[PDB]
Amino acid sequence: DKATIPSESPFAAAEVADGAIVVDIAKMKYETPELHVKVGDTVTWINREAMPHNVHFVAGVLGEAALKGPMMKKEQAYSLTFTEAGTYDYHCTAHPFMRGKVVVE
Ligand SMILES: [Cu+2]
Repeated sequence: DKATIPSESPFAAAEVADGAIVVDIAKMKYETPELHVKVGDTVTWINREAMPHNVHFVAGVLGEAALKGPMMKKEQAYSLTFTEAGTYDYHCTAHPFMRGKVVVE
């Protein structure tokens, strides 16, 4: 794949790793909608709202399969470790008007 998943389900905001690149989800938006990282970086999304949110990459973007991330409740987090350069678009499954991208370079 182009990313590995440290944890298939969400974990507490306080448990975010040292060195992770954090994207907040607040005000019904990915607060960094275009994030630039390097190969081997871990990106961690943190849901700051009552409404659940995820990140969803369609098939062919992070790998053969779609990556439909788990729904994060308020103050939960979810990480992806990017292992290959590219441009990776995502949305929220529940709220597809929420769009973001990670650029790995
Ligand atoms: Cu959402």
